[PDB]
Amino acid sequence: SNTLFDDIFQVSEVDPGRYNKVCRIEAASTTQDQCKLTLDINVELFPVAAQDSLTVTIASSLNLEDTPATRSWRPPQAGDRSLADDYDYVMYGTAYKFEEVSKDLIAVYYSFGGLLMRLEGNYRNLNNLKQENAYLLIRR
Amino acid sequence: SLHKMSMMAHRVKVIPYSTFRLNLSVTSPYNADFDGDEMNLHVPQSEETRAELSQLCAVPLQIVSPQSNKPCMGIVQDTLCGIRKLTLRDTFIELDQVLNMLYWVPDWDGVIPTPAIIKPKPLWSGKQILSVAIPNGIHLQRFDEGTTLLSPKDNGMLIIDGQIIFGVVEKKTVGSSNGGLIHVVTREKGPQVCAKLFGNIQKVVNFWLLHNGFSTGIGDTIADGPTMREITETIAEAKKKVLDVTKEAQANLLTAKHGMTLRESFEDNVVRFLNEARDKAGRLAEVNLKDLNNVKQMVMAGSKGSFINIAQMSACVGQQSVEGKRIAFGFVDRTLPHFSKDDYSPESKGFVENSYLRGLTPQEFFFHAMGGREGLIDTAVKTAETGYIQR
Amino acid sequence: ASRHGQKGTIGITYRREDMPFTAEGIVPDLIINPHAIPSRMTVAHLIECLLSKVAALSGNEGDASPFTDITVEGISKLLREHGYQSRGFEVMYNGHTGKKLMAQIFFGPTYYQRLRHMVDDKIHARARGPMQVLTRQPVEGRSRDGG
Amino acid sequence: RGNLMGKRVDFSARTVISGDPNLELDQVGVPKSIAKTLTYPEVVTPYNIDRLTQLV
Amino acid sequence: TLSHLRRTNTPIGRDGKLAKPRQLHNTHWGLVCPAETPEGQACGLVKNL
Amino acid sequence: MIVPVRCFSCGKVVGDKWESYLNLLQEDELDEGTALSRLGLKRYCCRRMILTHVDLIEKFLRYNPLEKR
Amino acid sequence: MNAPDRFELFLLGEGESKLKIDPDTKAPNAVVITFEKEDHTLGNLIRAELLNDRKVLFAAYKVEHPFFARFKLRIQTTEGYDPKDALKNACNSIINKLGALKTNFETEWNLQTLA
Amino acid sequence: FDMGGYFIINGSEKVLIAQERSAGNIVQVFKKAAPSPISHVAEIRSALE
Amino acid sequence: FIVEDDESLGHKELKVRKGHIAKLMATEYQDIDVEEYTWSSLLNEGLVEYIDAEEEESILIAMQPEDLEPAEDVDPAKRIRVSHHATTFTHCEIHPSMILGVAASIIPFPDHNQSPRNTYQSAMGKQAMGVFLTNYNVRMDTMANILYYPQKPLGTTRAMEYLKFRELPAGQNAIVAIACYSGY
Amino acid sequence: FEDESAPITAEDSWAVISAFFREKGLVSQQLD
Amino acid sequence: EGPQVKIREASKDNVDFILSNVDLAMANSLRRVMIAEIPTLAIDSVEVETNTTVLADEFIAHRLGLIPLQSMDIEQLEYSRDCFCEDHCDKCSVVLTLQAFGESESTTNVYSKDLVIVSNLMGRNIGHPIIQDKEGNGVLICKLRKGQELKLTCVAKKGIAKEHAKWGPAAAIEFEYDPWNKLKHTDYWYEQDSAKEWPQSKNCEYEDPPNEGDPFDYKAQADTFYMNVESVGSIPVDQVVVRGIDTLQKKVASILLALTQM
RNA sequence: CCUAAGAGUAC
Ligand SMILES: [Mg+2]
Ligand SMILES: [Zn+2]
Ligand SMILES: [Zn+2]
Repeated sequence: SNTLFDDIFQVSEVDPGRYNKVCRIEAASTTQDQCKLTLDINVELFPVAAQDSLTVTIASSLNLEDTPATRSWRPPQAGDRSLADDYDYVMYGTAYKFEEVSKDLIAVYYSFGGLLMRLEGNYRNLNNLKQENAYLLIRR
Repeated sequence: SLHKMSMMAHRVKVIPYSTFRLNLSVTSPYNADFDGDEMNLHVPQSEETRAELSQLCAVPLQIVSPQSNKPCMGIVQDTLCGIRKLTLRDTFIELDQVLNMLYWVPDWDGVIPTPAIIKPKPLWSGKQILSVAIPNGIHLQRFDEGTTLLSPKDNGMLIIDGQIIFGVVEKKTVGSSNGGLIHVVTREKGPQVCAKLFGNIQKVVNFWLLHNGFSTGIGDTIADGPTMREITETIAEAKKKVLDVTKEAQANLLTAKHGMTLRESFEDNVVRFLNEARDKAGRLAEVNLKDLNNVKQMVMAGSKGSFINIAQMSACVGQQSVEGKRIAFGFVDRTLPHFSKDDYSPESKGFVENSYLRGLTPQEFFFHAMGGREGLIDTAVKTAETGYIQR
Repeated sequence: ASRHGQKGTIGITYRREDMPFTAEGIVPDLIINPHAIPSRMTVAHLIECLLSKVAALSGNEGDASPFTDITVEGISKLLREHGYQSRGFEVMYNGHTGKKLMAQIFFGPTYYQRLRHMVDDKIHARARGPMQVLTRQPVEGRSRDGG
Repeated sequence: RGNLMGKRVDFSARTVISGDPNLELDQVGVPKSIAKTLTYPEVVTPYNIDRLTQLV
Repeated sequence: TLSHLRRTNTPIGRDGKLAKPRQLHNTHWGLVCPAETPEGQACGLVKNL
Repeated sequence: MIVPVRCFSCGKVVGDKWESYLNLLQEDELDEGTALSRLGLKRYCCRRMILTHVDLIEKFLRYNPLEKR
Repeated sequence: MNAPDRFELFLLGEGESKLKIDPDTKAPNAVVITFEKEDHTLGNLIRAELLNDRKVLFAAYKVEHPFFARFKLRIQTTEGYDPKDALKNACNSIINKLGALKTNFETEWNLQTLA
Repeated sequence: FDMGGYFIINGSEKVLIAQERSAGNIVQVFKKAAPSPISHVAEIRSALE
Repeated sequence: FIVEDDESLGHKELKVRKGHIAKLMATEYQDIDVEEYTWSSLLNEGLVEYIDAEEEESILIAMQPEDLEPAEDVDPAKRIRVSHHATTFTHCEIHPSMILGVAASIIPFPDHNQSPRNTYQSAMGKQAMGVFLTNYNVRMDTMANILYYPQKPLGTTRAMEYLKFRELPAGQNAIVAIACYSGY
Repeated sequence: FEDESAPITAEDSWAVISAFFREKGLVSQQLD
Repeated sequence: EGPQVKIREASKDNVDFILSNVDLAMANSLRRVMIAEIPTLAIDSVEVETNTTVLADEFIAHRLGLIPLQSMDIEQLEYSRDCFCEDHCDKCSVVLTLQAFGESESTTNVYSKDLVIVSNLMGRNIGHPIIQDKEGNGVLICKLRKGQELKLTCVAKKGIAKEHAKWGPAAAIEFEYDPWNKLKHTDYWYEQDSAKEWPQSKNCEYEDPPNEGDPFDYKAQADTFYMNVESVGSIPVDQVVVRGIDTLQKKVASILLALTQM
C-alpha cells in the first residue's frame, strides 16, 4: 500500500508520434541525476507540456491503510479515500522487465494496458520496485 | 476440396434461413467466399462414423495443418481490421463499453480488470480488453523491425501470462502464421481452447468494430496536390529516361547485355524503368496517405489489399504485359492504328501512366483489357491443370 | 452485384431501426464490406456512387461515359455545393445505441442488379430417394431429388 | 471412376454459404429444412428411450 | 438478348491449352468488345460485336 | 413499371407525386431538380425514387387487353 | 421457405416466458436475466439506467444472435442489494423519465400556432 | 423494342451465332517447329464462291 | 470520320462540319419538311467511311477530334493524354466508347475499373434481372424474371440510350453504405 | 453553328452515332 | 423535472425539436420505437375478383399494402392475433373495396381515393387512405386501358413496423447530437482540414462553438439531441412522438409486470 | 426414360 517510489521529474520532450490521445514523454529527475523516465500519457485526459514539473509516485496499492488485483475493480463510491485522491493522473500496470543497465543503475518496465513506462535509476532507491502490479500516480 | 482441411467435421446449429452458416475463420481452409459459393454437408449414419468424425476430422483438431506445420485458420477480414484498430494505443474504452465487451466473452471469469487509467477518468485500453479473450498462461514474444523493449511504434508483440504487454495485434499475431497466438495457444492449451479463443476474439472485436465503425471511399484513393505533382514528376522522369534509352538504341549506341539481343536488352531496360517508376510513385502515395486512410488501415492490418493496390488506385496502374512482354505489334509494326509505325514509346506499347482514380485513355483501356484477358485465360488454364495434377 | 463485378450474397437482413442512420434519418438499402474495394480496385464503384449521389441531389443525369472529361474533383465540388462532404463520407449513428460511429461511412446511391442465382433454387437435401436403374445409386440433380 | 471410386451418396445436402460472426469455429449453421430432410438413426436405448419417444 | 444476337463464336476446340487464339488481339479494336467473354473454357473464343 | 408507393430507404410516400412531377416537367417547363424540390422530396432517397423511375406501364397499356369486357 | 414469420420477433411463443433469471456462479451476488422477444431498444436503455445506479457493480447486455429476438443481461450489485431490486429501480426510473418527457412534449406542442 | 434477327423454330427463338473462320483465297506463310522437316509452309484455302 | 486537307484552314480537319450535324439534328428532331439526312447521306457524300481490319492497317486514326486535329494551366484532376506529336491523320474515331459491346456499354466509368471486373460485369449483366421485353404478358416463355420496380441508372452512359437501357432497365438504385457494420 | 463549315466538337459526334443507329440498328448484320 | 423539450418547427408532416436533459440510450430507444414499434393500420389481405390490368395480382396487393391509412384511433382497434373472430371482424379490421373499370378511351388512373370503406368503423377515426396532394387523388395504384377492370377487396389490420415496413408511420427520423464534436465521439476523416471539408450542421447555430484552447471535457455526457420526426400521414407527427414514448413506457412496464408476477 | 448439344454457377 505504501509508496514504492517517489520523485520529481522535469519533462524534456513530448512526442505525439502517430497518436492523437497518447504522447510519449521523457523526463529527468530534478533531485537524482541518475533517474530518468519514459512514459506514455493520455494527453487528452492529462495535458503535458515541455519543461513541466511532475511529481511521480509508484505504489503497490491505493488504500491509505496498510495491506492486511485479485478483486474485480469497483467504481469509486462517494466518500472513498485513496492515494489517487491526492494526485491528478493515476494508471495501473504490471512490471514486465528488470534490466541491469549498469553496476548501479537498473531499469524497470511497466505496461499500463499498453501504455509503456521505463524508469531508470540506481538500485538504492529503486529496490522497492519488484515484479508485480503497481499504480503510477502523477501530480502537477 | 483440394486438401483434407477442405473437408472437416462441424457441429450442427439449426438456423431459420436457407443458407449454411460458418465461422469467418474457417473459410480460409475451405477457400470459401460468400458470393454464391455452395457447400456440401454429409451426416454419419452410425455411432462409429460419428465418433471418428468427432475425434479425427473435427475443426479444432485441424487448426494446425501438417501442410506447413502452421495454423490454417486465423483472424480474417473485419475481425482482423478491428483487432488492429482496437489494439492501438489511442483506443480507450469507457466503462459501459468495457462491461459490454467483457460480457460478450463467453468464458469471462467475472472480474473487471483494473482500468489502465484510473484518474481523472477510468479508461480501459483495447489491449486490456482483448487480453481477457487470451487464455491465462500464454507467453508470446515477437520482435518486428526496429522494435525495442519499449515500443515507440507499438509494433512487435509481447504477451505475458495472457496479458498483451505491448504491440498492435494484426495479421502476424492472430493470423494463420507460425509462432503466432493461434499456434502457441493450440500447442499449449489444446485445440478446444484454441477454437474458444477464436470465438472470444471474434466476438469482442466484432462488437467493438460494430460500435466504432469502419468504411472506405473515393477520398481514400486520393492523394493531395503536392503528392500528385510529385507522382507526375516521377512518371515524367521515367518517361524521359525511357526516351533517352530509346535515343541510345535508335542511335545504335546501346550495348547488348551478355545473353540477349539488343532489342531484348532495350525492352528489359525500358520495363525495369517503368516498373520502378510505378513502384516509386506508389511509395510516394502510400507515404502521403495518413493513418486515417481506410485503405491504408486495411493494408496495415493485412485483412485485404496490398501496396500495389494503393499504387494502382492512387498513383499509376503501370505497364501492361502480355506473355511476359509488352504489348505486341498486332497491326503491321504498330500496336494500334492510332499510333505511327515503329513507335516504341511507353504509351504505344502499353504503359498505363494514369491511375484508376484518374481513369484510363482509350488506348490504355484496351491494353489493360488485353492484360486482364491474359490473366483470366491463365487462371482458367491453371485451375484445370492443377486439378489434373492433383488427381 | 454492382455494375463493376462486385458480386455477393445477402448475409443478414436488418430492419430500419438496426441499420446505421445519417443525421438526416437516411438509412442504407445495402451495406457492403469495405474489404471488397482495395483488392478488387473497383474505383468506378466509388466514382459512380458519388456521381449518383450528385445526380439524385441535383436532378440531372450522371454522365458515366468511359472516356469523357468528367473528373472526381468536379463531382466532389458539385456535392460540396449541395451541403454534403465532398468525398461522400457521412457521419452515421449506430442503430443499436444511437452513438456516433468513430469512422464516417461512404454513403450514396449505387446501381445494383439482382442476379438469377437465388438460394431457394439451389438448396437441396436428400436422405433417401429415387435410385438409378442401372448402378442402383442415387440419381443426379436436384430436380430429380438426386444425391 | 464414376460409380466406385466416386459415387452419389445419400444423407447429403448442398446450399449457399453465408458468414456468421456469432457462431463458434466448430459450429455450422444448418437450415431447418435441411435438418428436417437429413436424418440420423439413433438406436433405442434405455438411456434415451424418453427423448426419442418425444421426437416420434 | 442484345448481346446474344451480336455474338461471335470461334470453332477452335475449346479444351485446347494454347492461349494465343483466346488473347485479346490488337486487330479486335472497335470490332469486338475488349471485355465481354465467358470466364470458363470459352474465354476469348466467344466474342461479342 | 409503375411509380413505387413508398421510398425504399425511408418510407416517404412518393406514389402520389408522379403525375404532379410529369405536369411540372411538361406544363411549367421546369428542370428535374426544381420539380423534385417543389414536390417536397428533400432526401436523395426519395429524389432517386421519383427521378429514376421508368414508367413501363404506359408501354404495357399499348397492347390490347387479354381479357376485354 | 426457411424464412421465419416476422411476428416471432415480438410475440412470445408457447411455453416460454418474458424473463428468466439464472444465478451467476462466476461472481457473487450476480444474476443473468434472459429477456425474450426483446432487442437493443430495451437492452441499451435498461443497461444505461442500471449503470446510473450507485450500488450496481456490473451491468451489461448482449443479443447472442440477430436471428433471434432475445438478449441476456448480466447484473452484479453490492452485498445486500438484490440485482432484481436494481432492475426494479432502473425500470421505475425509466418510466418516470418517459412520463416526464411525454408531459413536457405535450406542453411544448400545445404552444404552437402554425401546426 | 424487339429487334428481330432470330428465327422461330418449333416455337423456340433460335439465334445463329456468327461463326468465325479463316478467310479464303489468302496466302498465309507459317514457320514450322524444329522436329518437322518442313521449315515454312505457304498455304491458301482456295475456294470459289 | 473522313479527314481532308481543308486548304481554307490550312490544317487537317474532319470532313463533317456543323452544317451536317445540324441537318442530322433536324432529321432526328423531325422524327420525334426538309430533305432527309440519314446515315446513308453521310456515307454517300464522303463524310463517313467503313474501314475493316485490313484497311485499318493502312490508316492513322485520331482518337478524338478536339485534341488531335488542331495543332498545339491544365486541370490536375484530368487523366494524362498525349497528342501523338504527328499530323498525318486519314480517319478519325467517331467516339472511343464505341469500342465496347452492348454489355460493356452499361458499365459506369469502365476506364476507372480493373479490366477483369469489366469482364465480370459483362458476363454478369446478362444474368441481371429486369424487363427483357414489354410484351412479356403475351409470351409463354419457359422462364421469365421481371423486376417489380426497374429504375434507370443515376450513372448513365451516352451509349445506353441506343441499347434502350433507360427504357428497359435491369437493376435498381439502392442506397449503399460501405461499412464494417456487424461483421455479417 | 452559324458557320456551316465550322469544325465539330466531341459532343456533335454523338449526333452521327445516333444517325447510324437510326438506319442500322443493333442487329443490322443479321437482318442484312 | 426530467427530460426537457424545445420544439423548433411544427408542420403537418414534420416536427423538429430539441431533447435535453436526457440520456443517449433513451433518445435512441425513442427513435427506434418510433421507427418500428408504433401500431398502425395498413392493408394486410387482398382478395382479387377481377384483374384484366397489366399488373400482377400480388403486385397490386403489394402496392395496396403500402398505402398509408388513417390510424388516429388505432389503439381502439385490436390485433387480429388476439381477437375472438375466425379470420377478420369489425373489432380488428377495416374493409375497403377497390373497384375500377376502364370506360375511357384514354388511360384511367386508379388512385387511392377510389378505395371505399365497407366495414362500419363504429365511429373510430381509422380506415381512410391519407390524401396529401392538392389534386385530391391519392397514391396512384394502377392504370387501366379501355375495357380493363380491377375489382378487389382489402382487409386492413393493425400492425407495427417490425412485422412489416408497410406499418411504419415514422418515415425518416433525423437524429443528431453534439454538432460541434465536443464529446469527440467521431474522428473526422479529412484530407487537408477537418473543419473546412466537413460542412457545419444547421444545429451548430444552437450550441456554443469550442474555444479551440480549452481542454477536453471528459466528464461531459451526451444530451441535447436535435430530432426531426416525419409523418407518412397515418398519424400526426406529434402523435408519432407521443405514441413512441407511450410504447417505450409500455415495454418497460411490461418488464416490471413480468418481474413482479414471477 | 436414354443420348447429344447448348447456356451458365463457384474454384
Ligand atoms: Mg467466390
Ligand atoms: Zn426517401
Ligand atoms: Zn376480429
